[PDB]
Amino acid sequence: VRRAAVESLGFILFRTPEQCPSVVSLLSESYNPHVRYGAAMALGICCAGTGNKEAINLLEPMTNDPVN
Amino acid sequence: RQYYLSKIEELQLIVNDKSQNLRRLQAQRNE
Amino acid sequence: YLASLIRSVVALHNLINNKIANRDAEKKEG
Amino acid sequence: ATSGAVLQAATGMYEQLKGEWNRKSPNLSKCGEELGRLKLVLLELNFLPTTGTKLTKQQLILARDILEIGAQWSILRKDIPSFERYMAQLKCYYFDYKEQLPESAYMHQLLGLNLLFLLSQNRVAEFHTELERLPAKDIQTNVYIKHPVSLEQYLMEGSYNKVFLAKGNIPAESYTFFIDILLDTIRDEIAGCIEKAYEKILFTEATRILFFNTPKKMTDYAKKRGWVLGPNNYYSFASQQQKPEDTTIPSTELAKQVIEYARQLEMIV
Amino acid sequence: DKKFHGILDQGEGVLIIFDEPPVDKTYEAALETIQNMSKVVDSLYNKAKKL
Amino acid sequence: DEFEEFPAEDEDAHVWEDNWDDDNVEDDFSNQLRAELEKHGY
Amino acid sequence: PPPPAPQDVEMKEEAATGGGSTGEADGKTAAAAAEHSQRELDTVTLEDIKEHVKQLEKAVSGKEPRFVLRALLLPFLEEPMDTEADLQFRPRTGKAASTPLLPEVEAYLQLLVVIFMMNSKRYKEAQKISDDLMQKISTQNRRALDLVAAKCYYYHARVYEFLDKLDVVRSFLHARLRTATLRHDADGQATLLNLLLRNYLHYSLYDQAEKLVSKSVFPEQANNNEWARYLYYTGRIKAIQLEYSEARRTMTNALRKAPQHTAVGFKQTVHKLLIVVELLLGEIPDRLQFRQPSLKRSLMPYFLLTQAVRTGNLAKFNQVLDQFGEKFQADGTYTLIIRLRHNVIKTGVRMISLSYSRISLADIAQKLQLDSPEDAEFIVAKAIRDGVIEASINHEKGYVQSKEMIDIYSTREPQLAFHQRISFCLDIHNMSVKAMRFP
Amino acid sequence: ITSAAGIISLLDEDEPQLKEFALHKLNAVVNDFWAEISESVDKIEVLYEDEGFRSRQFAALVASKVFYHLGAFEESLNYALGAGDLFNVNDNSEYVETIIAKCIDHYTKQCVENADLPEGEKKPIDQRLEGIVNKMFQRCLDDHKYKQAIGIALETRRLDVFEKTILESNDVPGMLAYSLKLCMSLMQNKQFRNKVLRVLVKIY
Amino acid sequence: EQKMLLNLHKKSWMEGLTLQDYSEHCKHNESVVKEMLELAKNYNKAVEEEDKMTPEKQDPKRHLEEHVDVLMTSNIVQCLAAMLDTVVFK
Amino acid sequence: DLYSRYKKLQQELEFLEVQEEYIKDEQKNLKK
Repeated sequence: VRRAAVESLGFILFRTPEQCPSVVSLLSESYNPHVRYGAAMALGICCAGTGNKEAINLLEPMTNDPVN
Repeated sequence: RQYYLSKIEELQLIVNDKSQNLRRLQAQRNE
Repeated sequence: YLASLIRSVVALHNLINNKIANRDAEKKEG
Repeated sequence: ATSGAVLQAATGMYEQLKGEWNRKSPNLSKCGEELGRLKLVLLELNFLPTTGTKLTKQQLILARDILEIGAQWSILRKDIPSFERYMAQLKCYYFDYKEQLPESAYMHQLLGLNLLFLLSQNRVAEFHTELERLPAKDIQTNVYIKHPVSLEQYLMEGSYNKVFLAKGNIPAESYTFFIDILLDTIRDEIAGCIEKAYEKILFTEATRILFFNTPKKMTDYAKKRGWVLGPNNYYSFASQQQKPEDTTIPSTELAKQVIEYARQLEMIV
Repeated sequence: DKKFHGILDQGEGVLIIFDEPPVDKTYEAALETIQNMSKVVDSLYNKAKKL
Repeated sequence: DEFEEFPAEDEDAHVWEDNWDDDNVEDDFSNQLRAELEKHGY
Repeated sequence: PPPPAPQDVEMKEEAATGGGSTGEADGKTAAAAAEHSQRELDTVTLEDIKEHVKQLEKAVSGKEPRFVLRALLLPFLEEPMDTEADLQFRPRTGKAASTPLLPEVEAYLQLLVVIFMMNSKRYKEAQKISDDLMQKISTQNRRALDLVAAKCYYYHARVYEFLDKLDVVRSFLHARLRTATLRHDADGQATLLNLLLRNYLHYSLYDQAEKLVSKSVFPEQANNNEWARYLYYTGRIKAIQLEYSEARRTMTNALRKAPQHTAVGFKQTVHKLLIVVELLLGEIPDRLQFRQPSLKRSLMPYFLLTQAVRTGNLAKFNQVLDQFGEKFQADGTYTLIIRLRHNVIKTGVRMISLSYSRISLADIAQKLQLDSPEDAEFIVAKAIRDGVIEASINHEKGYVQSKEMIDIYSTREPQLAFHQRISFCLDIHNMSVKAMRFP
Repeated sequence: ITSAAGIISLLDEDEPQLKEFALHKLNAVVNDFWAEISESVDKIEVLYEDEGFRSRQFAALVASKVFYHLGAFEESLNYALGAGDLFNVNDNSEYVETIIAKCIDHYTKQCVENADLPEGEKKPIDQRLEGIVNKMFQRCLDDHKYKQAIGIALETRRLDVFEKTILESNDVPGMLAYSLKLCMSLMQNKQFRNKVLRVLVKIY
Repeated sequence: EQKMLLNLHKKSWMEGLTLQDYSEHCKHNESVVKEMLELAKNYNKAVEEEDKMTPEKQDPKRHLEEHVDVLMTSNIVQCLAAMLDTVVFK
Repeated sequence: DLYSRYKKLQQELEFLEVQEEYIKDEQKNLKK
């Protein structure tokens, strides 16, 4: 439920993608790995296919995370 | 014009202070 | 009292070090 | 402009006021009606300078004297609010235009009456603040200011014994009436803080300490104060001091304080 | 000489025996702690000159 | 921030801490004790 | 080499300061927590004692001609604010006019240069009033204005002490005070209240500091430097207002806010009134407040006065009271005549109250040279009314008795004292946590 | 200096012309002596309640300046609100700017609260506040740059003046598109989104 | 099953209003304040080596933190329980 | 145009309020 709740941010913040990094930048690195996956998916959905740059800046370390 | 700029000034002060507070809160949460 | 006073002291010690560190970063950036 | 004739007419009615106040039994209602006409004529004159042209000082000076009359008129009615309201406007004339206007011979007597009136209503802090306005030379020199400050100094140095019987030095009858107020005011405050000071006081000794040349007035005083005269004819005041609130553990206040501590600890901000 | 716990009063011509509470080391530890916190406060005063 | 708006404006500079009671003047305590002791007749 | 000294360092470090401030003004537009105070200490240490007169070797006379145009000594001054230079650098627009203002007075040569200050101040006035109406955008020019305006119009208040009185300083600044208030405090509110109180006190006028009392509150962000000034001023208000206790409290709070040893004049002024307000409560001041070096030969008379006051001998006090009156007036506290010559007894009955648990109404009079016990009863009663003494009086047997020495630790009192410190420590922690991070 | 405010007694005295002259005197010294003259409290504040007093709007203006100086801005608006004509119609100084900055803010708060439940459930609004707000509209509709009032009108839920704003010259249809941009992108309240869309199609 | 199992560790109301033991609480405060003193002794050294040779979580800082936390919470809860018992129980 | 900036500032204030409320909740949960 945590994972899906965080993922749900993209469907409600895509109207203004630039806020999504500003909020997810802390759910993006949390002890809970499900929150981490949800944060990744929400960031990807919220920015849609627009190159927000900062979203990729957040995903760059995240694609090297220990959890598969 | 008075309303617009006086408002944006006061809300700018508020959002700046709130951004500093959010910065410190984010730091504490990060630790 | 003793516990609260020590808490205030350690809080100030973190505050001063944080100010010193961020000011060092700002001075180095220029 | 007609302002010259306005000033001439105003000076005429002000001279009529001077003559009527010269009477040793003046009818204050006629003088009050003339003050009402001064109310109208002063509209063409001004309280604040407000003038784009440097006015001849006469326009100011007569107004000065007029309010000074209103001062001495007020103390003739023995109406303290009138004195207050006239002095409140005459202060601006005295101080804002100080560099321009000369000294009126009435200003020392009036200022002393004002200060010792401030004593009469226990306006002690304001009284001291006004002493900074008036320079050291006049409090050193002139009796009209020195004597009221002398009585106030007597009060600080506790010389009430001198205060109650040194009345021969006071300059004028207005002082006599103001201090016929201060004697009972001093008695009332002494009685009020005796609750702090004493636990028991003999009636006949109290009559000495308050310098009552009329013992009856103390019973009327005591009935005013509600003092429980003891069976041996003693006023007692320790009944209000008691042994207060020590046995009753305040409790709930401590609980609120500890709740506040726990809050300010566990809350996030 | 503290060899005996008691206190005299000549005005009543009496001596009194009391219970000698056990000093309560908590407060001495408190005093040493607050004095050492004063020392570390002086240490931070040595710092913060670097601002 | 500094206060230039005010009158900034070995006479006796002994290092040791002192109090008001040290500037007081009186005869020697030897003299005081002597006088007290004679006058009450011992 | 000494005349070229500003060229080696000052000309380039001031340029770096201006560039850094403008960059903070342009990027990271919150240019209020930056080097402004840390850098502007250089002003008093170096700059106002350097820019004062039209020095040659490009030190002063060469500033404006080299700085004539910035499109990417009054006639030389007209051009830096003119010549189609870019005007978005509001700190630059302020500084280009305000640079001589404080040093020009700091020259103090007073000859035809008072006119220079008198007109260069109205140049800044025109700039500021033009800036105010357009509702300047967000670049902290209110901060840059308020302090330099305070200092320059303080200097113009000095000039209006030389000539027609300084009322205009108040009337304008008060109007700006609300102007500062309705937007936000750029630390300008504190200095504006400070100057408003100063203008009142230079006239020894006081009471219309109805502003100072809670009709309008003092801001909490006064940099510990406006704090000291405002606290000294309010202490002086409350002192003559016959409430000496809280005045002494707040001004003892004030005194520790001064620097280590650079505020010698302000320290002298604060001690000068602290010692007297302390003796007004009958408390002898601390000895350390007479051992600071530069403060000895300035606080020496009141030291002797204190040597006179720790006795019942008010005649000894009077014998030397007139010896130093003129230096009391030069130091602006001679009104001590009205507030010490009669309360000297208060300290004596204080010491007695300390020494004696019980005493006779006759005895209290004898050892402070009072005439009759009929006077001493009124004196001790008055001491009780003021609350300075916690004794009790019983004429029925000639008794003046200290109240019971109850053990306080078995009561609520230690908890109350510890609660005050708990609140203080938790407040310290809260304000500390409020201010860690800004990057 | 004129460091005393006892001239307030001239308003205590029952001569209404003397009261008005005194008020004109305070108005020159309000922002040097506000605290002292406010300490007179009822002695000046009851002059508005004095319906027998001739120029109640003058006392209202003085008291509103009093409260603006004191920081009780809501009380300043309320004490001004009974003035009329001498109300606000003249743009004079920063005090006028502040009182308008608070009064139409209060008006827009009231209009937002009313527009959510206006189906006969609306709350009464003082027509003097409406008057000053529409006077502000009339000023900004032609002052220098009238392409600002559209945002206020939609913020204050005043559809009539909002329709008027773009019905005026508006200098380009780009403004008729900017209104749509603001309605669709920044005003997210559907219940008024639909109304603004109806007005937009009516314009188109 | 949830909060059916939880009744096993569920604190009872008498356990909530239990006032611990005053002698034992005094012993606890006695030990913890002494440990606080011994921690602050080396905390002083740690702050006096602020010079930043070879820029390096053991010992003084966080240990002092946990000590103040536990001491303060224990004292606060004991005082609050004592007070509540004093005022509510008669 | 200034109106658009004012609305953007107001929405920024709202979003920061949301930010700090979420941060409070996360601080509490992370402490537990």
